[PDB]
Amino acid sequence: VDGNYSVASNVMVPMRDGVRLAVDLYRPDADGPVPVLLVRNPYDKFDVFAWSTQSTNWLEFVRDGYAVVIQDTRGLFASEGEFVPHVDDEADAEDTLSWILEQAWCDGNVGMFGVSYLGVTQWQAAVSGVGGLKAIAPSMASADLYRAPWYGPGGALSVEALLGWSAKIGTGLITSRSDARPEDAADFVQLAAILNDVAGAASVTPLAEQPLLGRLIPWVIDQVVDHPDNDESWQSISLFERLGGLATPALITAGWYDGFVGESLRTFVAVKDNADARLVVGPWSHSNLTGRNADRKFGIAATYPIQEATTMHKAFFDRHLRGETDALAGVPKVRLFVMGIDEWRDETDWPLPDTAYTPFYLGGSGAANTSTGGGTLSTSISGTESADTYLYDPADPVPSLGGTLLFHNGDNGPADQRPIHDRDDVLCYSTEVLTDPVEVTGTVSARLFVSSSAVDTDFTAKLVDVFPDGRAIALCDGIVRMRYRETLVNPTLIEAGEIYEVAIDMLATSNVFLPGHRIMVQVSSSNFPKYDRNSNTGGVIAREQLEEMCTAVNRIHRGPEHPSHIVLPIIKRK
Amino acid sequence: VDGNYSVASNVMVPMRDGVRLAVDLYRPDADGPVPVLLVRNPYDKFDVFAWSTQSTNWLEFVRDGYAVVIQDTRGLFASEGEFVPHVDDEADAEDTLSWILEQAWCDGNVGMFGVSYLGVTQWQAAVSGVGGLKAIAPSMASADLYRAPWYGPGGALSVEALLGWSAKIGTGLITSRSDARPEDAADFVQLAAILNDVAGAASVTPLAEQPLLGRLIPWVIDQVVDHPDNDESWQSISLFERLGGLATPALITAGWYDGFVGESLRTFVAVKDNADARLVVGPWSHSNLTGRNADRKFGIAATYPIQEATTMHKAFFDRHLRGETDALAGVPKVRLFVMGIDEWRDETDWPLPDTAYTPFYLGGSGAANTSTGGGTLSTSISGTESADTYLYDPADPVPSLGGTLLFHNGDNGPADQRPIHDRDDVLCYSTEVLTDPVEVTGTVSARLFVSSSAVDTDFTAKLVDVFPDGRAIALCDGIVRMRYRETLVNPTLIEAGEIYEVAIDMLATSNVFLPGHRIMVQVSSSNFPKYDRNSNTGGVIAREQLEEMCTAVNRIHRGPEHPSHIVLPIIKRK
Ligand SMILES: *C1(O)O[C@H](CS)[C@@H](CS)O1
Ligand SMILES: *C1(O)O[C@H](CS)[C@@H](CS)O1
Ligand SMILES: [Cl-]
Ligand SMILES: [Cl-]
Ligand SMILES: [Cl-]
Ligand SMILES: [Cl-]
Ligand SMILES: [Cl-]
Ligand SMILES: [Cl-]
Ligand SMILES: [Cl-]
Ligand SMILES: [Cl-]
Ligand SMILES: [Cl-]
Ligand SMILES: [Cl-]
Ligand SMILES: [Cl-]
Ligand SMILES: [Cl-]
Ligand SMILES: [Cl-]
Ligand SMILES: [Cl-]
Ligand SMILES: [Cl-]
Ligand SMILES: [Cl-]
Repeated sequence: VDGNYSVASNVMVPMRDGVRLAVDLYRPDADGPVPVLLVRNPYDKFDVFAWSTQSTNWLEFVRDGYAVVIQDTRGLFASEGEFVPHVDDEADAEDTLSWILEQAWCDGNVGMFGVSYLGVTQWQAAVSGVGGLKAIAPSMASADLYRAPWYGPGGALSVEALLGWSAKIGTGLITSRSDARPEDAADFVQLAAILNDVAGAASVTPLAEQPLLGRLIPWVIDQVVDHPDNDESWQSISLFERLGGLATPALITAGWYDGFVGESLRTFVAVKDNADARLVVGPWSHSNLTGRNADRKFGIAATYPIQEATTMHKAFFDRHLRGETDALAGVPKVRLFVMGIDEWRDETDWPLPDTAYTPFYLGGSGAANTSTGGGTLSTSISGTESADTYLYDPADPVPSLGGTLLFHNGDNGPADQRPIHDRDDVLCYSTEVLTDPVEVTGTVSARLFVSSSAVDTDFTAKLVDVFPDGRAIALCDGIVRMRYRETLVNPTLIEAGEIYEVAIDMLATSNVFLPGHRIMVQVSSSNFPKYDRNSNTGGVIAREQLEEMCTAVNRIHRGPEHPSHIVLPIIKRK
Repeated sequence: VDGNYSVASNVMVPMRDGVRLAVDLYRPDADGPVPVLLVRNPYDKFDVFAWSTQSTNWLEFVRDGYAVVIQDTRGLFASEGEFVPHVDDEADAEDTLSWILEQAWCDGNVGMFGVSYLGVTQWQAAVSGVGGLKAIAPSMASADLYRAPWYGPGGALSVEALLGWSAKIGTGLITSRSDARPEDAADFVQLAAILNDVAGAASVTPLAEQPLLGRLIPWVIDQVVDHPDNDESWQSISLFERLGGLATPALITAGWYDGFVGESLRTFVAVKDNADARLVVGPWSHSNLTGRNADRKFGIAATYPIQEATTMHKAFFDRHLRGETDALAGVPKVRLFVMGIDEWRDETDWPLPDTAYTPFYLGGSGAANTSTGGGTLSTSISGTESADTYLYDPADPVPSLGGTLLFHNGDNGPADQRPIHDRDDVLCYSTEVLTDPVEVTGTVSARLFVSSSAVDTDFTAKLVDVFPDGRAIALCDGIVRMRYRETLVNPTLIEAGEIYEVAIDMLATSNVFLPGHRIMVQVSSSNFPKYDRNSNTGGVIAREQLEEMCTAVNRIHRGPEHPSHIVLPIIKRK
């Protein structure tokens, strides 16, 4: 019967090592084999409502004749084995895909879909070389776990993401263990305390001493905290360099305020030349898909469009798993939610063709410290040789407000920055009030000429849309940890007092700065707990006590010989 | 096979009039008949992810051997007939329950669960007299549609709820019609415009002229706007007076910032003496179950506890549908999220036994206008005979901020009231800063001595928790429309200048006002668009042009002969 299906729970699938993973099979009433979609989930395959609202109304797929397999990853819930993030997912996906392809009900065409960890696992599956995998659809995901979500392109630890997620999984690890333990109740209370106060959890020094999380999930220290360089342990689990050799269609979703945004977009660029890639980017953060934030509303159109997403996924799978050549007729290659105008818009590529990468130079009379300073932005090089100076004290870092926060207040991406504008270590540079709109859509970066009293420190840059009423709304930001200025792999310290030209990767955005607005840039040396705080010592940061850390006198140089600037991806549409 | 199930889509169930309703059947792999749960849904039975996250992980029920039936209500999606809210749901539920009980796979025990409209329909089912219905679980619902969500106990129209919901259904009505229409695209745009700007939509005068909504859903005017009195049209669809004669177990869920809170709680009180009633109340609004708000966070424990809810529902249904006498061992009768302390707490009853209904009298030297006025609250009667006076202008009503908003900014219940504190028509009365905690848990009301220059007007009262940092956080509020001061059914006008003692029903709350806080009350004559604005004419409000309306000079009298006060449900726990 068309539209009818059955569900078989806890079908045990043997991996190459004999460890069995549990899957649930959603199989249509059909007369022969069918195309199959696989989802790999560390958050209980039974708990479909937890993630599905951030994805697709995928029961539509089943009603339309696809089978769907949802799997508990190794060591969690109904699966056997031991759980360690990332390290088993390439092999376990390969073995699972192989098992699916062998089944009576599989017609030889398999795809995947899902969000976050259910997205990362799709890249890990895609590098398997399993020919039967015809398409993937990774949403809010990464193919390089160092670059997102654990560290970043600037070489700072994404500490709130790490501690929040580890506490989240810690709840899952206890819930899914064999027998209940006397310490479980107290552990459950302590994990809740972390999730209620992620900045507090991240504030403990040495950062690497995590009695609870290190016990429940040793990986938090053994892999993440202990490996600050993008070293061999990270390279092992990275998929990114293998993406170029694939020819697997990928339907990629991202969010402008999502922790994974930079890495999600990079995956699109990596696969677009060799297969049918599609891109959808909305104004969402990882846990807020509503389009509504405390000081910024994007409109109901911005709410994660789950039925349109479902329709697009089905068309995509119809094309690539069912060989329906015209299934994607009228579907755009790229669909972006352009903020400011607050409208969806179709594009032919990402980056946009006809992106003008335009320097906006830091300038101004007098100090740029605070929002009431004299800092300017201009497409013209600054005429006078100046410098702005501030003290960065690790005991008092600049608090994270919006941006791509994941677990610490991660539901307010476009956050008003005014609460930090009176700080002396927040340097502000803005354009005059705009008389005509300026669209900035693409990857964003800064090139700063900097010096420090320290042998290591951080520099941050944050793009901001200043509204007529004074709201200073965050758009996108990045960090550079100075030891990693030239490489994430082989860091070196800097010489105190020497001027360096450094790049800050500020991920990406799409925003029209409307008439009456200003373009604003904030520069500092911290953004905590989005990123951990530099100790300004050159030491092993995560092993240092707060008292061991040093203050740094940091300086931004600006003028004709040191033309510090932000590079804006300008789009002009007449 | 235990834990396995099948799904049959679009099974057509004939009603008494021959009109067939579409249902989906989720039926366990079992050897005989099973207990059955029914959900009646106007938002597409296929779209389970849309509502389920506000309810239960109900696939657990199916894995555990319950069948679940989800039905499209009459005239929507796959169902035949014509849709009109409420009017067909008693009969259609009776006929559906009867059909279920006749099926080979039903063991004679049926229950229901679900939220909002999926909750209201359970009360409509419960009055059917169908013996096979053994238990219901209505969440965020009402048994009196006048009192919630369309009007209220004060006799003002809940205009934002009406217009927002009508636009929401209007999307559904177009989506589920026979053939696509040329006007659909433009209609879809206009509906989005309403949902993006509900206060704007509610601001049009006459309010009753609704070209779009009146065309798509004539009921919006024909029933709701046209019937401001709690008349026979409303009585017809009310279930409340029939609740006392039932003996049906009900698991009732409510939220402190939910539009239905007053009516949800009243249903518990109505059924508790005759059957096993249970109550769960969290700090949620209708569309925000997260525990997180712009200026108030309740902690992760406050996040809608969906797996605990699932466990409780299963225990409840095990007791009442499966006759498992000990299934509810250790389950509390009442479980409340007590704000301030921000903790869940078990109780034996609602209202709490040992509630001290305590008057807090309005007082103070000089005018109470604005937060910087002299208004006080005290358990002692005020010594001097005073009055506070203000102009209420319908062209400039007090904006709604938080509270029990549904569609207009309905995601910020505990909203900071400071943005309206400089208004001359907002009278503020507060206690001194508290040195010891004061718990207020229960139903809340005000008794005010009032006068007006007009023959009709409104008075509002809003309970507020003032935090050390100045945040003035809304707790619960109500309104009285003066023509309905003595009855919602047979209104009469007032005499200009005469003093009336009126009651304002302020719904309910649970809050510990902690040391360093103040208890605050705001009094005014508007709260728009939570409630429509009184025209101050005595006329048919929804038919008046703004220009036809009048300003009113309104007065609150306070002192020994006019002891205006709020009645707080004080709980003392030592
Ligand atoms: C997704 O499920 O949420 C996490 C946010 S850090 C991420 C871990 S790879 O996956
Ligand atoms: C629920 O589904 O949302 C509506 C809010 S007004 C309500 C109508 S009875 O049901
Ligand atoms: Cl089988
Ligand atoms: Cl293992
Ligand atoms: Cl262990
Ligand atoms: Cl806005
Ligand atoms: Cl749009
Ligand atoms: Cl372009
Ligand atoms: Cl100097
Ligand atoms: Cl130089
Ligand atoms: Cl059958
Ligand atoms: Cl009909
Ligand atoms: Cl029609
Ligand atoms: Cl708070
Ligand atoms: Cl609690
Ligand atoms: Cl009590
Ligand atoms: Cl007078
Ligand atoms: Cl009198």
